Amino acid sequence: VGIRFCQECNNMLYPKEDKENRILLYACRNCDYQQEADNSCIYVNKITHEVDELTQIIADVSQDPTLPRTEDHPCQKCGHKEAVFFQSHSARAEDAMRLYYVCTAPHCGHRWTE
Amino acid sequence: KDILCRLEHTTLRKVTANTAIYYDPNPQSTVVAEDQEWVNVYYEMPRISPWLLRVELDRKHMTDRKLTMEQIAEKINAGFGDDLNCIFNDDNAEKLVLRIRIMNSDENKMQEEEEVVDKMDDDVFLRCIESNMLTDMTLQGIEQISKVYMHLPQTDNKKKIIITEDGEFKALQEWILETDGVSLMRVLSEKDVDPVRTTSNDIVEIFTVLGIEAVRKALERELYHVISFDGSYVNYRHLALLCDTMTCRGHLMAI
Amino acid sequence: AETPEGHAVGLVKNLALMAYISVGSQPSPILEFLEEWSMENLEEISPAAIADATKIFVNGCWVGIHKDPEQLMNTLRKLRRQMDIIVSEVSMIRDIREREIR
Amino acid sequence: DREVLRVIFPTGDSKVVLPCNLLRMIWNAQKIFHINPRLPSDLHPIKVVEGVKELSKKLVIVNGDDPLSRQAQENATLLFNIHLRSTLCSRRMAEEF
Amino acid sequence: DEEETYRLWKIRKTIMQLCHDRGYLVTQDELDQTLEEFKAQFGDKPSEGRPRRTDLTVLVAHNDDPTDQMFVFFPEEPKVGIKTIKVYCQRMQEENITRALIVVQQGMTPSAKQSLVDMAPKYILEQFLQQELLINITEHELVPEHVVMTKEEVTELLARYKLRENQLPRIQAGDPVARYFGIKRGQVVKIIRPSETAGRYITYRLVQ
Amino acid sequence: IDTLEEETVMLAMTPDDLQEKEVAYCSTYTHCEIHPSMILGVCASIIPFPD
Amino acid sequence: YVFAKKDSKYAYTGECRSCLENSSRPTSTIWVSMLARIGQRIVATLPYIKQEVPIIIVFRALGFVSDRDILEHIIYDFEDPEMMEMVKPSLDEAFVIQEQNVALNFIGSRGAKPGVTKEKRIKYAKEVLQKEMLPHVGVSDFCETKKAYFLGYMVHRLLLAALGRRELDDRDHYGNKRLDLAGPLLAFLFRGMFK
Amino acid sequence: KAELEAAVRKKIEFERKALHIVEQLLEENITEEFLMECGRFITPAHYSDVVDERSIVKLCGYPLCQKKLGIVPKQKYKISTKTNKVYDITERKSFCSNFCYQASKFFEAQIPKTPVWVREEERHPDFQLLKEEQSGHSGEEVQLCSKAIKTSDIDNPSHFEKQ
Amino acid sequence: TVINNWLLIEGHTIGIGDSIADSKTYQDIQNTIKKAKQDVIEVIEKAHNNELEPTPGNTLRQTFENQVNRILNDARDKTGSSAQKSLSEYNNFKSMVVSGAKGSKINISQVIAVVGQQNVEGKRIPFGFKHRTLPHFIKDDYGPESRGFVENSYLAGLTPTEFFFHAMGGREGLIDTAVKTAETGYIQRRLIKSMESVMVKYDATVRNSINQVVQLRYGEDGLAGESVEFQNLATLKPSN
Ligand SMILES: [Zn+2]
Ligand SMILES: [Zn+2]
Ligand SMILES: [Zn+2]
Repeated sequence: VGIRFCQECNNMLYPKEDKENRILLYACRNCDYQQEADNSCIYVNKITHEVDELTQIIADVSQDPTLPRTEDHPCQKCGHKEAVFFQSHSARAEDAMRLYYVCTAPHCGHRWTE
Repeated sequence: KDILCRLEHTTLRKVTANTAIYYDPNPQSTVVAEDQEWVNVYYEMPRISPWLLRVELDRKHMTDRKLTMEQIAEKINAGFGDDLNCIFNDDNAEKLVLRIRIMNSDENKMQEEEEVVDKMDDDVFLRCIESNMLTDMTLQGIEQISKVYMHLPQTDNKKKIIITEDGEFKALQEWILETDGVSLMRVLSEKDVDPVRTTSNDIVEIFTVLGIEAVRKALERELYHVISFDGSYVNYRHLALLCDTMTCRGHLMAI
Repeated sequence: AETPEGHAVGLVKNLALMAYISVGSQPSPILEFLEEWSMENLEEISPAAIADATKIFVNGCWVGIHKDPEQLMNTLRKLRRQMDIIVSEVSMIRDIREREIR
Repeated sequence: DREVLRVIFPTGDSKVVLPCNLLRMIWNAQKIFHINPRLPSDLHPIKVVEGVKELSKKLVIVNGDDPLSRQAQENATLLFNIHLRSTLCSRRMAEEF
Repeated sequence: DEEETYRLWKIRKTIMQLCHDRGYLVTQDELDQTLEEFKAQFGDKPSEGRPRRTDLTVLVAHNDDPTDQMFVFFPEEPKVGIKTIKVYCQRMQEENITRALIVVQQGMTPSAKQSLVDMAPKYILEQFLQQELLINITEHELVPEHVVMTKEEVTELLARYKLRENQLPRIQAGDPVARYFGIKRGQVVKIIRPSETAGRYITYRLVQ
Repeated sequence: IDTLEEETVMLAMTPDDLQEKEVAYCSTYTHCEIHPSMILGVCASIIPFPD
Repeated sequence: YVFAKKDSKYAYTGECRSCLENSSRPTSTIWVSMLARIGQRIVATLPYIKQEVPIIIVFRALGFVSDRDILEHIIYDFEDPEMMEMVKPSLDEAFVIQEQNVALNFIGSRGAKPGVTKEKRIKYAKEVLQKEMLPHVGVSDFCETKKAYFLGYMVHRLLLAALGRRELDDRDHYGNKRLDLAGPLLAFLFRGMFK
Repeated sequence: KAELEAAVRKKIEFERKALHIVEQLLEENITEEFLMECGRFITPAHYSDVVDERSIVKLCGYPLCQKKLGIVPKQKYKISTKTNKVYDITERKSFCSNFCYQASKFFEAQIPKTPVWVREEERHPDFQLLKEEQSGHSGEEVQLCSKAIKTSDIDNPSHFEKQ
Repeated sequence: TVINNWLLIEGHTIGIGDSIADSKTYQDIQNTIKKAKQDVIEVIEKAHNNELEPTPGNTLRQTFENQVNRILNDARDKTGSSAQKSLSEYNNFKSMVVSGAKGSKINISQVIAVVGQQNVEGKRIPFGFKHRTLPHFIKDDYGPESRGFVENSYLAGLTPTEFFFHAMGGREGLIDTAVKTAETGYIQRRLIKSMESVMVKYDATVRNSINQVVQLRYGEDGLAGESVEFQNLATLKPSN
């Protein structure tokens, strides 16, 4: 799923097969560097792609004046009464109209959907 | 809805939840822990490629289209044969998947310059196959009909107007489909599609399927619809004359 | 409201009454202030720090990164509201979600 | 003729476009001749039948004496004649008009 | 499988109606037989079965004179070429008949169809795909009634309207309903359609 | 304020109404309109009662 | 500005009309598109170059030979596995070229004047990347780690659009417009006449 | 005269091409030079008609081959692992052996592309192509020289030394 | 002429007070609008808590959009009707509309009741700033005020944002007008030059310039189009 980088030329490690032991290697094509993989996976296509948006939203948005605040949704982490809700607005999950909250107390920035 | 799913194009990409090209050399080992059991069901007694394209298909999307993986394997070896093995579980088990492996080229076809032509590695090859066979297997449908809307009509122009044995007109309400994309000749030749109705709003397709008089009548119907949409009224004389000028030469004449 | 009608409807427009089209300026005072206010250039940084810091563009050209963009926007506004270094017609947008200060 | 109409208009929309408002000429006549609708009429039903029969022969769109000309005539005035015979009925012209 | 029996049966039903329209003596019971009688008579099992493409091949005689007959040939081959159309012609040479009708599955190569027409005067042959016979188009809602005017009737027409054939509307000789009726250039189709202004209308079209 | 700095601001139309405590709509206003009729040009400032 | 090309061959296209401080030479638009549909490779439509150029070729022509040293300018958080697999298909179209000068040759081979000498084509591509690619970033002999950062920004922002993580740009928004009054118009008219 | 002789010339050309297809259909009585003088007439589409016609009759679409095509596979794609390519068997199904396919494809590749009306216009490049095609199919007759017999479903867009 | 002169005796005018409705109708329209507000508010709360289930076929966003447009168009039409039902007989707007002479009853609805929802390309006012329609609204506001619902009549006057959304949505009218006039002139000229030589000949056939039969009888019944008229058939409706 990720990119492995060589350790000599720092180019990208492409997967190849180890016949004599039949084990998946990652080998660089500018060196003879090889690395016995730990994944045994080469490529993953997520078509439905259930995504967490609680991970894209950065807590800095609690500094937005144009964002609606709330009181009847206290942060579970710190118990701060206020929050700052908004929607996804992302071409993938733009279909639903789910609200995410970002605790507005400084130093907390705890995101949560309900 | 059964005829609906028989008409609408269902490729493999619309069914797939996710894919994954594992490296799995000995299927009895089965790097994927979940498959391991039913895989030996095919390996109790049946070479193979180590690269394994594992497709997890969505379940609700195959309940809808009334698709079973049996038919997906059939579609696949219909295009590739047993050049490309497919394995599948039994459907009463959860998260039905499909394990595909490019079988091999058995012992012949020697002496060629394969390493010379810088052949793609087997993983890249299986991925190109996964795009070649994901874009379209066309498990169902007419490959020109993108979307299909089933619904009950309310305007009497699309209701089955019969004459009761009493002698009076009665409007029977019943389901009609509205596709998107025309394959008239293929559509109206299948079971439980009314061939004596089932028009189209494409007069070139009507001209090629049903002829010049049918395109005259349908062209008049479409003009009448476009014009009578906003409650307007044009006499039939004028529509008839326009549609007689447009089609009196044997073919469709734009003006 | 004010537009012609016919073939140029909506193509010819008119300013509102208090709308002012800015005349231009020089970014050099702002660039010096930014350097002096703990903004790291695009040479004295490691692209590992560029990740959770705030880009800082000035006239399109990406000029640096800053690790406290809240305090920086307060400072730049407080300066434009006195006409110290930043003239009054200088725009200072902060994309909070995009992490940029243009 | 009713069974013919059920073929021409299979949807059942009876509003057609024909070249003579017959329900208005019948009204012009009821007014021009001061027809008292409270009195026994003196119009013989056979006279209605025979009169519309000979009227339908003066409404000539395709002048005949020719099998295909006679067929084109019968088609050209097939709907107006159905109308004319169902409004200048003998039952209607004796209990309605 | 039962699906191919359905398609064979539907095509045979369309061909029975197509021969009935062209004026061939088709018995009424053979004109409307449901799938069950088709199975019982032919086999209901197309693959590995008696109801093969061949052995469902109809020879119907015209109504004016039973000398003028017509075959409808279902070739077993998916595609059809010059060799099989020539064996079909030399078969039509016996029992002295001249109309044939080849119901192909994938069609014919342009050279093969060109060789089909060069047998113009003695063996009028003509090709029909399966896909076109799975429905009778003359039973659609949009398709009016077409009758084929004998030569005496078209002569009487033109002498009554003082017309020349090049003054009539035109229908192409490869029109679907012109292919259905086996109409060739110079013939006149008579389209009867019901009109909402007059009640009925008879237009004529010249096959160009 | 210019047209893209105007997307980070939270305008009020009138002080007399918008920044008065009530059932809260927004309470983080950052700017205020001088007069909302300054949105009109020279030839539309002649029209009386254009609303 | 990242827009979505309706059809063509690009799913997304991110342009940047660049102009120097004092508009000595006119604006020079550079595009960075992502082909529709290995995978969706990224190409860079440079000025004074007739063909598209793989983006990693343009990053190697600037002197960032390696492959981590090209994604550090494009992907600022390496623990984003979803954005990296979008650049994987493009670190392959430029797999053959692993050095700066063969990349500069690859670029100069597409110019307006395809010279005969490898050295002359290299120098042509060198000055086209040094003066006509993103001039607002700088025109100098060391404005290359700033053009790399800015072109990595354009690529990263094209990826954010393709991942559906940022709205495509509105062409009618007025933050995206500038009005040329009698000052800019007449200064543009006076450059030519003093020239 | 101008278009009247045009009609009669290209109609005699039609029936001549018809019996050309018929000679092609023959199981033998086709010599290599017979094939030369017939391919003198045949156009691309016409040779495609040849191969389809004989493929229908379970006879190899190539003139020189007389092997019967007893069984034909139903699959549309044949993926090879010797080299890594998916091959489109949609014409190879028309032949009995691989070298026959390559021979025929090479033959119509070296067919005259100018239309038959202006083909016998110049017999100079025509017979040039005739001895050309004889040499080519002879090389095809001795040996195949490449096991790539089913076109190529190309899906490889990466560049090699296009620098 | 005789009507112009009787109108010298009688006179017709239009003024304020024709545009004003009694306090009963004002309360009716205010309550209709307030109900529509709180109904869109509860629909929005459904969407924000996921109790909204997409109607079969389109989306969840399009489900919400159709539901809201439905509520708001019902509000506008109910206000328009509840206003026109209060127009006195002494009112001159009623005089205008019931004889169909001038204006539509929707015009008078907007003058008296509510201007209603403004649409740009069929949808509510687009989110033209970043996630808001104007810099006066909070990000992600789907309420009716935010997306273009003008809830004032032209007698009460539009607030500054309603004024702008109305200008936005009424420029679409000005552009549609121009594009429609252009397309229409084109279609008219194409028709007119297509069928301009077709004419009934002296043997009743309709023929074109090449003297080719288009119709064997005009309108396939032979009658001129102005002398015909709508009539029922009377043997096409009853039972046996
Ligand atoms: Zn390496
Ligand atoms: Zn908190
Ligand atoms: Zn062979």
